[PDB]
Amino acid sequence: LERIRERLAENIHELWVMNKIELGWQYGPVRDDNKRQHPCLVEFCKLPEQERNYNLQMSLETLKTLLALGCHVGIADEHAEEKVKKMKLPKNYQLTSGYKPAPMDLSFIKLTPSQEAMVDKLAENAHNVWARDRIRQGWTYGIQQDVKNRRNPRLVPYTLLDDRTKKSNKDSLREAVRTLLGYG
Repeated sequence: LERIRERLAENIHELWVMNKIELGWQYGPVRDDNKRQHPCLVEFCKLPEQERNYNLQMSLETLKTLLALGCHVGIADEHAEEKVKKMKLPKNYQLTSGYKPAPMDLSFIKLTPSQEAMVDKLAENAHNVWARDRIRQGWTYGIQQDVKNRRNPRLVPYTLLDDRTKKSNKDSLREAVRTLLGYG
C-alpha cells in the first residue's frame, strides 16, 4: 500500500514544485528567492537527499494524520500518476525555466467541507510544529530579549494567525487535497 501512495506523494511533490516553478524561478544549487534559484526546484533525478527525506517524512506524517482522522481517499482506488496518469500534466503548459513538468490541471473533481476541516487539522499540526520551532529557539518573537520587532502574530498556532494571513499555506493545502481527491 506504500508504493501506490508513494507515487501519490511524488505527485504531490510535483504539485508543490510546479506551483513554485510557475512563479518564475530557475534551477540552481543555491537557495535564493529573488535570484530565482532553488535546490528543490531542480529535476527529480537531481533532488537533494535532505529535502527528499524531508518530503518523505512529511508524506508519511500526512498519511498517518489522515488515517487517524479517517479521510482515506487513496490506495483503495487507482492512483493517478505515471502509468495510470490522468494526463493532468500535459493538459496545461507554461513557459518558465526549471524542470517544467507543465503545471497542474484538474477539473474532474470538486471539494467537500469535510476535506476543508481536514485541511484545517493539517494546518493545526503544521502550525503546531512551526510554533514549537519558534518558541524553542525563541525566533520571530521575544518578551525578555525582543530579538525582532513585530512578533509572530500567531503565538497560539491558529487562533490569532487565521487563514487570511497564511493564504499561501491555505491555497497549498486546498490544491493538495483537490489533487488527492482527483488521484484516487
